[PDB]
Amino acid sequence: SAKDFSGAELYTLEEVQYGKFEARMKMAAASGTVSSMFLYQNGSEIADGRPWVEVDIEVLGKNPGSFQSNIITGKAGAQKTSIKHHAVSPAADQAFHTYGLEWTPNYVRWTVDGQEVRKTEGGQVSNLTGTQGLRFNLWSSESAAWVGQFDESKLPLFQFINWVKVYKYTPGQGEGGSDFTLDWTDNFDTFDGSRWGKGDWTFDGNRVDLTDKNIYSRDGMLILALTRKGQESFNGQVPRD
Ligand SMILES: [Ca+2]
Ligand SMILES: [Cs+]
Repeated sequence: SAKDFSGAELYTLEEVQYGKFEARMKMAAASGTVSSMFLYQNGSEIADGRPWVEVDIEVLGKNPGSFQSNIITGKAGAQKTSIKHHAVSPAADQAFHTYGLEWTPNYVRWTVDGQEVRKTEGGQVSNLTGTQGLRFNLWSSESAAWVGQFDESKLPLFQFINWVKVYKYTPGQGEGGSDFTLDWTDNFDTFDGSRWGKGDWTFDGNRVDLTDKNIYSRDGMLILALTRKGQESFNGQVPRD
């Protein structure tokens, strides 16, 4: 509650089991920063039992021309991971891109602008038990070894989310016999608190406090902000998509 910088974490109030998730966005990048789009079983992090369930897309500000895919299963203190690296062109902070995650009982699939960059079948996928919510966050890590020196002269930084679409898993049903049917679309003309929640917390390793001030709708785009506390409001024009 006392750090000098603020960041963001947006999360769907409801979690689901299987589905397709798409977010049209332009990311923020700078040495030290981290932003991800990820499926997440809330409570996975609580040492008291329960498996860890998570699927990530993560962009490290020091190299916006690339991102990592990952599946984390197991349980805190014995989690299995599968970090892979992928290229993005143009760099995630120079243009809008459609990032997609697909999760069925048999495979997890990652896509950018509707093109596949990874598909995992079986294995860890089998241990993605229960539900997961859809999350997006923007922060800075203290581990310079992982994210790079924290380039403070670069703040304020802003990520822009134009829209999100969430589809249900309907094996065979859906266009061209695909496995998903559109459930809902959020074009972000407003922050819909009946659908989304904003984090208000932090952790050891996070140079920033995630606060509800760092997420807000502006000109038809959702904005996630990384800035000095009190400086969360964007000035200037929203990038066009
Ligand atoms: Ca929009
Ligand atoms: Cs600046």
